Amino acid sequence: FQGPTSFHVIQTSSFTNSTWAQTQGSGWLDDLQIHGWDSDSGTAIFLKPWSKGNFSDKEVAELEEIFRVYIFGFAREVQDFAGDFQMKYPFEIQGIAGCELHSGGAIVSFLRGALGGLDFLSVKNASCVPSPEGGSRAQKFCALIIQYQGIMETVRILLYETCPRYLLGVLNAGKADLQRQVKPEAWLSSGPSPGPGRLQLVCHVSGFYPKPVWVMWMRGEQEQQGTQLGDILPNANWTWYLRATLDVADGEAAGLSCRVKHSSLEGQDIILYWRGSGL
Amino acid sequence: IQRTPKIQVYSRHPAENGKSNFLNCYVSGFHPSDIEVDLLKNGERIEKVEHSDLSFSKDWSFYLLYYTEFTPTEKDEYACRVNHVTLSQPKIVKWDRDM
Ligand SMILES: *[C@@H]1O[C@H](CO[C@@H]2O[C@@H](C)[C@@H](O)[C@@H](O)[C@@H]2O)[C@@H](O[C@@H]2O[C@H](CO)[C@@H](O[C@@H]3O[C@H](CO[C@H]4O[C@H](CO)[C@@H](O)[C@H](O)[C@@H]4O)[C@@H](O)[C@H](O[C@H]4O[C@H](CO)[C@@H](O)[C@H](O)[C@@H]4O)[C@@H]3O)[C@H](O)[C@H]2NC(C)=O)[C@H](O[C@@H]2O[C@@H](C)[C@@H](O)[C@@H](O)[C@@H]2O)[C@H]1NC(C)=O
Ligand SMILES: CCCCCCCC/C=C\CCCCCCCC(=O)O[C@@H](COC(=O)CCCCCCCCCCCCCCC)COP(=O)(O)OC[C@@H](N)C=O
Ligand SMILES: *[C@@H]1O[C@H](CO)[C@@H](O[C@@H]2O[C@H](CO)[C@@H](O)[C@H](O)[C@H]2NC(C)=O)[C@H](O[C@@H]2O[C@@H](C)[C@@H](O)[C@@H](O)[C@@H]2O)[C@H]1NC(C)=O
Ligand SMILES: *[C@@H]1O[C@H](CO)[C@@H](O)[C@H](O)[C@H]1NC(C)=O
Ligand SMILES: [Cl-]
Ligand SMILES: [Cl-]
Ligand SMILES: [Cl-]
Ligand SMILES: [Cl-]
Ligand SMILES: [Cl-]
Ligand SMILES: [Cl-]
Ligand SMILES: [Cl-]
Ligand code: NA
Ligand code: NA
Ligand code: NA
Repeated sequence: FQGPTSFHVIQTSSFTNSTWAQTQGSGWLDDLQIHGWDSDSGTAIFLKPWSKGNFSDKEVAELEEIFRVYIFGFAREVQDFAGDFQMKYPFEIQGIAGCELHSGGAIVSFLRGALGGLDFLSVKNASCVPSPEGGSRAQKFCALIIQYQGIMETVRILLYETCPRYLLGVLNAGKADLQRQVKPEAWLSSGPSPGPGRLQLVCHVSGFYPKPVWVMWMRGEQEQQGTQLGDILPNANWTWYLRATLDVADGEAAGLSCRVKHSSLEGQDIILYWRGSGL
Repeated sequence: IQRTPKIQVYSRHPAENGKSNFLNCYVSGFHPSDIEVDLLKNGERIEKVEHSDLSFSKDWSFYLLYYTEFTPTEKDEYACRVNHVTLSQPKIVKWDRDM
């Protein structure tokens, strides 16, 4: 099927000093935000009418309270253990947890944590695995967290039992938005000169959904291997933008075209033709 | 180690003077998360700007999208202004139709 295949929650907990800490959070289907989190109130924000998936109001409220207690509790516990862990303020902790649907139908769950923008820990087989970058500190954290069977069990249930049924429920509930097809528009421009006697030609592709797209500089039916793809950039309203560039000598730009293939075009590729001397 | 933001400014549609469009500013690769982003019209802050909630990539670097609806003209100048702990003063990246 097309569109996102995973769901994840992210946490960014910023510890300014011994008395001040704040956490930002959100829920996502791949790169598409479906939940917000109010840092102040500790309540979820449902961004889409189908953001609760097939979960009842009861179960959604239960999970919000799990996250509310966890988020408040996490800052409380990090502040209390900051001395023992030789933490210098300010520091920032990040976490990502969720699950994903694979080809063949298996659903795989993950949980990763970071400290100072570096990998700190991960969860494999419902256990705390310290990352090498986390050093002795991540080894001490995994020793501490496994002492508390309450946290371990709650994490296991959320990762391996709650997330998979939530994912299937929300992919279904959101299909009118997630599996829609939006056509790209494309245009050509001239980039900065990459070197002596050379031009840079740019093929812009914008407004497409879903994310998979194919863009190549061509000479007839021949793909130009020099084609450089920029990073896929977001647009507002769940669409994407991409630039495909080509470095050529001035006298060799004639005969070039840019070809765009996307699921929404139903086989009718977009073809733009470069024409010389400002035509 | 703190990472300074990368700033990319681009329009949703090819610019055509007098035609409705969207100006995007994608701020990425920064750490820590605290950041200030503004979109400017002739150096003046645009009040009706929308933005994504904080997210991060696989290397844990943060990213945000700030966008506003705009109509390009021959003379109106647009830019994205960002402040972060890694910078002494706000960094300004001007929107360029030809770049
Ligand atoms: C939200 O949706 C989830 C997914 O639902 C399915 O997909 C969506 C998109 C729609 O198309 C739905 O109509 C469709 O149901 C729901 O979770 C799914 O629930 C079903 C039960 O309805 C459940 O099926 C059962 O599976 C077990 C076996 O499960 C084990 O083994 C499989 C591999 O084989 C493995 O993948 C699992 O993880 C487990 O290890 C099976 O024993 C059951 O059989 C019994 O019931 C059937 C009739 O249903 C009967 O014919 C049999 O004879 C026998 O009595 C049954 O087939 C799915 O496994 C489950 N999917 C996941 C990923 O968990 C979800 O339902 C709720 O959670 C379920 C876990 C279960 O408690 C339900 O009763 C709950 O309502 C739904 N709602 C919520 C709130 O999550
Ligand atoms: C429908 C929309 C939503 C979609 C569904 C979302 C599916 C989510 C998918 C993945 C999430 C994984 C969750 C990881 C967060 C930890 C949760 C927790 O332990 O929380 C508890 C923990 O809270 C604390 O005690 C604070 C301690 C936190 C510090 C621990 C930090 C460690 C966290 C990382 C775990 C790594 C270790 C992995 C080993 C298995 C608090 O919960 P509680 O039940 O105790 O609260 C009770 C509440 N019901 C009413 O009172
Ligand atoms: C992955 O997690 C499994 C569940 O916790 C592990 O099995 C468990 O092994 C424990 C031994 O320390 C034991 O207490 C558990 O009761 C048992 N769980 C089950 C499924 O009954 C699993 O590896 C096991 O342990 C190793 C040492 C061998 O005895 C294997 O045969 C077991 O499967 C974990 N696998 C890892 C860590 O790679
Ligand atoms: C702690 O951090 C907060 C948040 O930035 C700050 O306003 C406050 O002044 C700090 N407290 C002290 C006493 O340094
Ligand atoms: Cl605090
Ligand atoms: Cl330590
Ligand atoms: Cl798994
Ligand atoms: Cl940090
Ligand atoms: Cl064109
Ligand atoms: Cl428009
Ligand atoms: Cl706007
Ligand atoms: Na517009
Ligand atoms: Na203008
Ligand atoms: Na351009």
